[PDB]
Amino acid sequence: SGFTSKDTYLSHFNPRDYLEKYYKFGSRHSAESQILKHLLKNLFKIFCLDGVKGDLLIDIGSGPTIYQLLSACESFKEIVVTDYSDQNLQELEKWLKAAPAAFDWSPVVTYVCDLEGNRVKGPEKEEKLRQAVKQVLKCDVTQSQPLGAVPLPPADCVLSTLCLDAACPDLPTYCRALRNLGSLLKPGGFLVIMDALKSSYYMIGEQKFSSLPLGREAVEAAVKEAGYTIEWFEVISQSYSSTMANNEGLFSLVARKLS
Ligand SMILES: Nc1ncnc2c1ncn2[C@@H]1O[C@H](CSCC[C@H](N)C(=O)O)[C@@H](O)[C@H]1O
Ligand SMILES: NC(=O)c1cccnc1
Repeated sequence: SGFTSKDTYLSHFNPRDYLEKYYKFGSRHSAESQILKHLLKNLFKIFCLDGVKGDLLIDIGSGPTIYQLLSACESFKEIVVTDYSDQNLQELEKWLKAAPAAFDWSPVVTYVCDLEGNRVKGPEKEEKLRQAVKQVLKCDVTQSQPLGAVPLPPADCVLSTLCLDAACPDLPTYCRALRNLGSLLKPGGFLVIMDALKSSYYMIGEQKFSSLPLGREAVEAAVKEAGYTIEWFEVISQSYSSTMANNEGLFSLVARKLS
């Protein structure tokens, strides 16, 4: 081991656990909820207020979540979700069929439906997404071909939340990650990434997963220095509960692939 290996994810990552610990979106102002609320506002600002639209968006390291895709789905016609953990894909798929024993995302869904103008209702927001999500593929950011042999058109947007820091055991592995992800996008295409800053781990209940503790300095470096212009970059100091993670806040950026 050392830094959580690929198949520690295959074997110890519990989708349902994860969701409960991070995504229950309680009415009590928990660190996990403050952070979630912010990822939300940002994703709204990016996909509904800015000029981030397109035909195709690949969401990388989706894991078992969809919150990151509630706004994007008012901007893209085709949404391909991906993850390295087959059992996370299984949990997402549960939600896409809208099965009764799927995690309940409506507090979240609700939160978004306001941000956006309360124009549409939960039910209609959820349907809209289900129809966007066209495929659910296996992926690996540490491979020059993250979706393997699967044929997809050059994407307009690659997006990733709380993934690259987790999958990348070191800096070089990260920058290659970024480069490999760049191979899925057309030039002038958008890279949206949201991760934790200076995070060395995070806990899913009892089990602990590694994490490359990156500064804003190094992240910006490895992105410019990996083929992208940065449209904006935001840092929030707000962290996860100490029991949860050792992060120092979280960044999010929007980057353009050089032509
Ligand atoms: N090499 C790799 N390639 C792709 N995904 C990986 C990976 N290593 C770990 N992962 C995925 O990293 C994710 C980190 S948790 C984040 C899940 C989701 N993107 C969210 O915003 O909450 C998990 O889904 C795990 O399956
Ligand atoms: N960046 C991380 O270490 C992280 C935090 C929360 C969930 N998943 C990954």
